[PDB]
Amino acid sequence: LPVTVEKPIPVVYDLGNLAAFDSNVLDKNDLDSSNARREEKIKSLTRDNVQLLINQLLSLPMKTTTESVGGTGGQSSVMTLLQLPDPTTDLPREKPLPKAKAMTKWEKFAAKKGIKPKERAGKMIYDEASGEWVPKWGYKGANKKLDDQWLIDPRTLNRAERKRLVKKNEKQQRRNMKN
Amino acid sequence: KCDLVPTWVAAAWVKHLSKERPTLAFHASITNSFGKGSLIQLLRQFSQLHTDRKQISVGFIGYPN
Amino acid sequence: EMFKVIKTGKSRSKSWKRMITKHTFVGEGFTRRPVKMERIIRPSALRQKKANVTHPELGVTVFLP
Amino acid sequence: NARAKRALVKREAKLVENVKQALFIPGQSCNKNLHDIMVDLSALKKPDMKRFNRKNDIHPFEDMSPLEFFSEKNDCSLMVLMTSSKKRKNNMTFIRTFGYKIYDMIELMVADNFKLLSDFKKLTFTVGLKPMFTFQGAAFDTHPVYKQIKSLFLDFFRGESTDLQDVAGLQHVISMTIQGDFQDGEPLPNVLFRVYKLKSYKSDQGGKRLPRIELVEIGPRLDFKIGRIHTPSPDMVTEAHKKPKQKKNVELDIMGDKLGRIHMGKQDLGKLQTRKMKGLKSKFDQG
Amino acid sequence: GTGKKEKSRRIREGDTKDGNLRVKGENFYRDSKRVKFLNMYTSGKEIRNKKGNLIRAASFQDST
Repeated sequence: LPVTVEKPIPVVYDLGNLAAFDSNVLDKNDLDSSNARREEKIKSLTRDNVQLLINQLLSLPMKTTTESVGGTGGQSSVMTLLQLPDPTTDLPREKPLPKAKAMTKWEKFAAKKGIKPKERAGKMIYDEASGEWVPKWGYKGANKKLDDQWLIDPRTLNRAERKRLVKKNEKQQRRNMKN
Repeated sequence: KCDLVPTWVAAAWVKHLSKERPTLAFHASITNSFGKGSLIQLLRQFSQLHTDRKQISVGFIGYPN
Repeated sequence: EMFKVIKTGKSRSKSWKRMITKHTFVGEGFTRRPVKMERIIRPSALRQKKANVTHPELGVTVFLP
Repeated sequence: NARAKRALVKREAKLVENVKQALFIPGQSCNKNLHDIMVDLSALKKPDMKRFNRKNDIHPFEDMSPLEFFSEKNDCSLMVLMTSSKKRKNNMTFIRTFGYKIYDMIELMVADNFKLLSDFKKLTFTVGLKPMFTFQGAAFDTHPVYKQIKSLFLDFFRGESTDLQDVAGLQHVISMTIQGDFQDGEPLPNVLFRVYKLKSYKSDQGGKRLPRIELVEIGPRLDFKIGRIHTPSPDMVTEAHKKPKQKKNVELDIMGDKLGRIHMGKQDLGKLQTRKMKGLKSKFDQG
Repeated sequence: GTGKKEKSRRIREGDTKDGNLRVKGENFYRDSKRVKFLNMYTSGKEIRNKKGNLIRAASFQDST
């Protein structure tokens, strides 16, 4: 029934990973495999550490919500969730930060010339002939008009020019990560 | 016109107006001013706060004289 | 038709400043940039803060910011 | 098909990195009991694990390339190697990769007194659950090998990092203690890994708020004899802790207003000379 | 002096590959964007020809 258990050296906490690091004095003669009171000793010691950890942890700030059960991706109104801090202990990352993506020559052009990047209004543009909104590109895009428009074949000429401009765009981009 | 009152009156007025609005004692004279440096520092901090806005305009308001 | 040309100078010889003749919503932290660097004039009278919006379904019109 | 495009994205580097998957590799010398510890410890890790099921001729201190290849092909960073020999009995070599090159070996041999999951009793418990850690022994904060093993086991078993925690899920603690305090020059006490399940009984000392908690041993009683260690190059360690990088006198006030504190200085009105004007001059006395 | 010709300055600060972009009045004292910004105080004047037609209208005046 005691819960306020203490020990001479204080315990540091990393509540972000739910860890408590003890730094008190341990004796070899209490822990080695000669001692058959080994497991009880270790269980008691780690019980004490867990007891302090939970004492700090339940005494955290904690948030509770008013959202119904059938909400979206969160906690329900009934359950009060402890709000954990960031992990104090510093641990090695898995991969280097993704900063390795470079900067291209179009961007230098757009920074020298007073270029402002376009707004993303959308794929659809007004086809003034047919009174519809036709997308610029993609599925029946407004650039695949001459392919089946009813007026050597000029249609194939457009298709070849357009396809080789696509080839050019890829050709230019694949030289940008050599920069 | 802070040079036309006793020192304690100026101090009392800055004490009482600072409770509402950050005030600054000042005696304006191109040769023998007082508070010129404090006002320069204050405006320069005000520019520091608006570093995103690259010109800061400071307008003066009061009675005519 | 949007923009009204404003002349400056003693002879009204410069004509770069532009004045919007239509109503504008100007934001919540707007300040007028200095007149020497101010091309697009948005007069304070034509700045609208609220518009009375009519709900089609509910049939009511309400003065909304 | 653009299913692959999603896979490359999930693998490639991120600002807030995913949970670190663990790979459990059995070497040529994987005896049955080592496969038992591997099953138990990997269970303690899952759902973030992969178990390879063939013998692998990998010696992690002579040719480190195959581990790098497996850390590439399986996105897993953490790895485990099953080895045993007349020199190193019931050995688990715990790998760590940064990028995909090696960040850490370590060589932990299991003493013969280990116990499995199946040697104990089990209560209600949920798999894939965030464990809480205790690390006894002062050497964890200071000693280089013990710092390495502490970071090793935290990084291994911390699972997914979170900021909001459900009190229902606080169901088991991982306990790791050093065999005993020691000085420099004495040989590196082996570390004791134990897993304990939590039980909370009411205790009316602090009130209804904080219960009294007592533990029940479940699972892998393990003792870890420390062996050879691969320490990361100091450049890799100083580059592996890069913060993702996502103000003076400016504070985000509650309710989200950017507020600037303005800081005017002193006003030494004593250095102000009031206008010595004719009224205040007592020389123009009257009377 | 060859060191104060504008081609020399372009060589010294490593902006030789940018000829297509270079505005008319760029010099040592004025970057390209400085030249464009100072062209503001002069702009707004439409260009008519001797025929009286519109080469182009003013900067923010357009009948389209």
